[PDB]
Amino acid sequence: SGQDLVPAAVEQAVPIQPVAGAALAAPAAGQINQIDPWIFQNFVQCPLGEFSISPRNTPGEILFDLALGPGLNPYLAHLSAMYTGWVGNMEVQLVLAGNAFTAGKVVVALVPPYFPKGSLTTAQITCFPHVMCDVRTLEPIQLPLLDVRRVLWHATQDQEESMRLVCMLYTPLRTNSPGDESFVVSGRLLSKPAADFNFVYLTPP
Amino acid sequence: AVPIQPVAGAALAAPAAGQINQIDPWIFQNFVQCPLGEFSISPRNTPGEILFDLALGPGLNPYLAHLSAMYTGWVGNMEVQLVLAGNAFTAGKVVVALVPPYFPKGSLTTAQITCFPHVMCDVRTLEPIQLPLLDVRRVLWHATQDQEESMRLVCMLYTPLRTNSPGDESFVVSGRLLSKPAADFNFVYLTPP
Amino acid sequence: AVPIQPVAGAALAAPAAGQINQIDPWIFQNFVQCPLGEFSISPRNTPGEILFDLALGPGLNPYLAHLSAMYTGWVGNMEVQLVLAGNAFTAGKVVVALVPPYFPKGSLTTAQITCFPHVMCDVRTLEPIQLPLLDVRRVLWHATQDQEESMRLVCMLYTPLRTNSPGDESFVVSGRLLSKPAADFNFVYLTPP
Amino acid sequence: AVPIQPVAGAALAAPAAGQINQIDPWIFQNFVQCPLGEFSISPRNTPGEILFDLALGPGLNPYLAHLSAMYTGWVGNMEVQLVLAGNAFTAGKVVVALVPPYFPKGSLTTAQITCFPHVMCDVRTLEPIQLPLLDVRRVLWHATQDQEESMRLVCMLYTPLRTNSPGDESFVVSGRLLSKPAADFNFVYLTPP
Amino acid sequence: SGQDLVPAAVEQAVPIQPVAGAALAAPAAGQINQIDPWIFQNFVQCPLGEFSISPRNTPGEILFDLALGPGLNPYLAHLSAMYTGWVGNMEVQLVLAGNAFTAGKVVVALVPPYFPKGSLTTAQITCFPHVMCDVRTLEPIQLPLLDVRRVLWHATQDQEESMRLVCMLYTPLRTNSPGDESFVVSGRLLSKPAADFNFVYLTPP
Repeated sequence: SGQDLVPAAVEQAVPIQPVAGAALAAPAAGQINQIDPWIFQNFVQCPLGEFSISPRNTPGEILFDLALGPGLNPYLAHLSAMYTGWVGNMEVQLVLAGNAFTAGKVVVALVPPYFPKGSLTTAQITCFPHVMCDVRTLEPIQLPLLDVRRVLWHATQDQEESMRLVCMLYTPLRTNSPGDESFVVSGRLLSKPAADFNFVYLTPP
Repeated sequence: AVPIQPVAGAALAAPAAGQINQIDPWIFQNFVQCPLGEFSISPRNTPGEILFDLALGPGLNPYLAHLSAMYTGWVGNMEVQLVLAGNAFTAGKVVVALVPPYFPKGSLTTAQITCFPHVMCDVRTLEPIQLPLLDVRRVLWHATQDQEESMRLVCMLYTPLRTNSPGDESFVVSGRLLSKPAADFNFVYLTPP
Repeated sequence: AVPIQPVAGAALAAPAAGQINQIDPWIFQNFVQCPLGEFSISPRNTPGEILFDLALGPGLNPYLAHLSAMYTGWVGNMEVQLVLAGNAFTAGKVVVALVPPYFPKGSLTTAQITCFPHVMCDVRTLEPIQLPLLDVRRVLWHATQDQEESMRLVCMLYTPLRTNSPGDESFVVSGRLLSKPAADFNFVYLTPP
Repeated sequence: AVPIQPVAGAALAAPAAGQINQIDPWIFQNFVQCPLGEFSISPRNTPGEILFDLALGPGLNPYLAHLSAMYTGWVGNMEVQLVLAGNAFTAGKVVVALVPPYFPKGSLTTAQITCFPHVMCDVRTLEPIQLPLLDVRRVLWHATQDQEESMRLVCMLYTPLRTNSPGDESFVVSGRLLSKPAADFNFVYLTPP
Repeated sequence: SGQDLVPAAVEQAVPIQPVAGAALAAPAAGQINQIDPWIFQNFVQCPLGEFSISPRNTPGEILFDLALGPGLNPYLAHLSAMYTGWVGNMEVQLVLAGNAFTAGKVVVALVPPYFPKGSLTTAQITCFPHVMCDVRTLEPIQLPLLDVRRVLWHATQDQEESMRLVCMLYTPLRTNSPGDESFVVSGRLLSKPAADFNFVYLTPP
């Protein structure tokens, strides 16, 4: 177990203040709905939480872009068939455990609602609350994805403007290996609801 | 004394916004002129003329409109004042109303403009008339890159102008509208322009 | 520990400016990327390559460049950090120098770049390298609508890269430069854009 | 820290069993190798390979399997540890899951193996990984001469191996699984073999 | 940032006792001359402070040999045009930051005045106050170069016998890399005046 990596993926400060979850949507919903408490314990992989970084990728290549919601959890995506509504923050891990020979850096940003989708150049991704992380960090980089909004809750009809989470490839991936091989790093993505996630109204699945 | 409650500014958006950004404190110290916030009454105008009508937002200010390019949202009240240039021998009255952020559009007669929370100011008043522009809304905060319906300020000719004129000109009375952000104007989220 | 005294920010402009305007406090909390503040070293580069050179001002920031459209002047220090992407088997050193706001232009050899107040950082260092960008000047404050000479940050290849590469690519080491305003960055005078 | 409650061992069988028989105390002091508890990863393996899958019982131990010939039943947890032989330059991750004693059979993708109470261990970890094998059940005690469904330990390739190899061999990483009875393993009833 | 190098380049004891600098030359000079105090702060590169070690070098190859004086500083070499005289010690750094695969050792000696110049075999370089340092040491090895003399000061006419600083290649440079490449280490040399450096008499440049 060599420690020539960068395990310096400790909790960094992201310039964002805490956000209310289910406390505001309680007096406008119609009933008391809580979800299973063992769901909040373990990090599980997103339904779209696998990607890879090849050395044939140029800086600016969006590794993943995903909106906050129940589509980031296999347990929440199954429960979101019975409800019409959700509020709360979620917590995401980032498993970039590349080989001891690679080199490179990705930057995970926190894009607000109502930002125009699409290009999102690499010069304008550091303008958001971001986390700049290497591709060798052993421990899974935890980071919060918050529910910034201007309504009381979101319907489970994906057309709502929700906060995104963009992962640009800030610098190109290179390998320093003595011969013939350039390792491809396979990144995974785990998530779990924060303490204030909750669904709103019971409807037939 | 207009019959309206105070409306919460950043106290309602704060639990949901991710940032709440302050404005330069030297901006609240100046009155700037609103676009399309100018008019003039000639003694040919019959009572009922809508002299102006303009909506609440960051587009009422040269500085706020420029700053709204970095931020995602905004909440807050504004503070408008009205100047009129008329001497001591004029006679005529103007009603300024605060139209809620719905009640879409139509012909408003004088019998109807006095049914809003309003201020009925004469035309020979010396000091600029101050009044608030309140942020009534149904959402937590507004979005800067989306013009949605907000409270409007409306001006009506209530009592027609009665003055003299030598032979020229018709002696119009000019009116201008200035504004500045109230104490609890805030933006929301730093984004790239 | 670079050998330079602290330089006064708004404490020198204040008696002469008419306003001293503050910036959003959420702006000092983020590092944004400077234009042209990126480079890469290939093992083909011989020591002496100027990797970048960029001047102090409000044009080092997407937000500051946008805000400088309302204001007349600016004073203050900046705070830059340097990120490098290299593993534990690389070898090579880079010197970052602080060039005074004169000393115009020419070829700078390595024997000369170490004669400035500088930081000599290796290439396998993990944490981003922090350093200040000081506002040395001869006037009380600078003007936003006039680019005059300010202190520059210069990057030089001091010791050449010594690494491996399988057959492709040449394993360049990438470098990026981020910045944010220091504690005493200020604008001066509210003007219309 | 796996998200499971502790499960009662002999405290649940005791009111109904006729005897509760202890095991040699020198048996809990040793880790013995489970049959079929061995595997190897080659860089040709794509993520999703079930490296092993084995059930809880007295058949995980050379001594327990021999002692179960005298006794009628058994209850208790086990204690397994996992050894992996890989150096400091490897890269790849393995998830070990605790499958409940139903949920019969099928193809388990990686998106599904992380939904169990699990441990996600890297491949360059030095010390043997310890974890429990809990006795979840619906009956008071199990019968030694009847193989019924118990909790299973499952191993999956989560992130594929990324290493080097000179020309031979393919540098597989070997993995072995050892086990020993926990504190509350018990048999039930002395019968003739 | 791997730490399989030898950062063991901490301050070693060299068998030499402290030496007077400008305190003896003060009552025989003619005036009060002090040099700028910011010069004493930063280490800058010598006018002859670059060399390289190739694996095609045999033990005994003199990497550099330089005498103590104002020729070890770009700031002092410029000031030494106005003065006729100098006394004091100086401090030298040694930037040998080779790759994690090399191997070898150099030995920096402190040769006194009046030693016959030239050959200086490798068997007779450990006979002096020496520092034996590896070629992987990260932190720049600091070491003093003192003003041992038998006069009160030295003229800035280089014919004076001053104390030298020899760098032999004690062991040959090798590389342990898996294939085809032998890295060449590029050594640098920085220096700065000690607390007792001073010039003597003002003359036209």
